[PDB]
Amino acid sequence: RPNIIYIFPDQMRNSAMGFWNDPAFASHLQGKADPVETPNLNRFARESVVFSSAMSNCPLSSPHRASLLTGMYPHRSGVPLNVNSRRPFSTLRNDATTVSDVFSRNGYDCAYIGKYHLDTPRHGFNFWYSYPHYWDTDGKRHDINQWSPSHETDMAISYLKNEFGRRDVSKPFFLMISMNPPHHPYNSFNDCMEEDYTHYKDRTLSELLVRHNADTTMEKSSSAAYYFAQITGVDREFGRLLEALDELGLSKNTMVVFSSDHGETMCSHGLQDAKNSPYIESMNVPFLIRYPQRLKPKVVDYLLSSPDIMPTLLGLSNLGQHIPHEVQGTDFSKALFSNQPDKPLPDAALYIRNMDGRQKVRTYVPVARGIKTHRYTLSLTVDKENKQLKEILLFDDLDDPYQMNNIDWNTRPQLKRQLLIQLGQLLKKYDDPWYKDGILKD
Repeated sequence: RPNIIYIFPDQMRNSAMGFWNDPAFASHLQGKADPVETPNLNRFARESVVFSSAMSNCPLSSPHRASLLTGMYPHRSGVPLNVNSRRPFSTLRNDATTVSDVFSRNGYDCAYIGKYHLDTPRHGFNFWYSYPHYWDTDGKRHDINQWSPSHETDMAISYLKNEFGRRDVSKPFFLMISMNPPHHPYNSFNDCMEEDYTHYKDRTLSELLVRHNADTTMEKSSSAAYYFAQITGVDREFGRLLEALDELGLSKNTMVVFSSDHGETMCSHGLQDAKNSPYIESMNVPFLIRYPQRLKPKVVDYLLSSPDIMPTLLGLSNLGQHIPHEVQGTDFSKALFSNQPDKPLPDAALYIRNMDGRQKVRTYVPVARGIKTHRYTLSLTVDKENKQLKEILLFDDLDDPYQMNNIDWNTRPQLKRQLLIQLGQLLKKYDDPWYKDGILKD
C-alpha cells in the first residue's frame, strides 16, 4: 500500500541537524549538535521516528549504497571499496536482489535520482536519473548547471506530480533520491546558494565548530560554513519535497525516510581527508522515518546499520514476508510498529575499513574492524602485509562523547571481554573476511 521516498544527501553527519539542540532530543545525540540551520528537518523530526544511533558500518559512499540496496555487508554486497576503474572487482553484484527488485516485483513503480555509480567502468527502477551530467531513462545526457540538489528535487517533484507521465499513478512508488551537493571543488564558495550561505557568513570558527574535538586552526576550518550552508540548502530542498507531498494527496500515505551515506568529521580530531574513520562524526548518520498512519513520533537508540535499511523498509511496507533470504540485515519494522515485544534487537554494529593491494587492483585487505555499542566504540587496525595488531581504539562514548580519551583496554579487562566477544559474534554472524581468514584469532 504505502509509497516510499528515501532521501539521502552525501557527507551529512547526524549531529548536523538543528533539532538536536532542543531538550526533547539533545540527550540522545553523542555530543553537541552542530549550529546548523535546518528548519524543515526540525519540523520533520517532531512528526517522525528519529534514530539517534544509526550507523554507516563502512563510512564510504559506494559501500553504503551497495549495503543500502542489497541489505548485505561490503564483503557480500560486492562493493567493499569505493567504486573505481582501478578496483574492477568492487561492483554491485548483478545477480543480487535489491530493495527496488523486491518492490518492483511487488507492484511498485521504482525511481532512482542522483549519484549511483555502483558499477565499475537498473534493478527494477522504471525511472532513472543518475548524476553537470545527468542521464534519462532513455540514456539521454542532460548538462544543467543548476545547483544539483535543486535540479534533483525538481525532477523528484515532477515525478511525484506525474508531470511527464513517467509513472503509473494507480501503483505505489519507491523513489530514491541521493542529493549530491558539489564539494568536488571545495575552496571557492561558488557551489552555494546565497539563500543558504547567508546564515553562516559573519560567523566565527568558534561559533561554527562547537564540538570539543574540533581543531579550529586548520585550513579546512574555513570550509565549515560552506559545509553547513549546503546542508541548509539540502534541508530547504527537502522542505520543498515535503510541501509537494502535501499539495498532492500523498503526505498521509507516504513513508518518508531521510538519511545519509556517511558523516563528515569536519576538523574533528584535526582530521584532514575526513572520511572512512570510526569516529562518531564519521559513522553516525541521520535517520528519520515519517509514516503518518503506522508510526508514532518518538526517538529510538537502535543501532541501525546500512544492511538493516532494506529489510526494515520492506517490513515497514507490509512486505516483510518477501525479504530475500541471504539478506543479512535486521528488520526493525516489528520493533518500530509495536511496543518493544522482541528480544534479538542488535546490541552492537560493525565498523568496516578495507583498502587495495595493487597490480589493476583485484583484491581488498580487511585492515580494520570494530563495533559500536550503545555505550562504547572499539576499532582495531592491523598491518596490511601481516595481519597483526597495529592500533586499538576504545572510547566510552557516554563519558567521552567527543572521543578524546582513548582508553587502554588492559586497564579494563572486564570490558575487554565483553567487547571482544561482541565483535567476534558480529564478525561471524555476517561471515566477515576477518573470519574467513581468521584474522586476529587472538
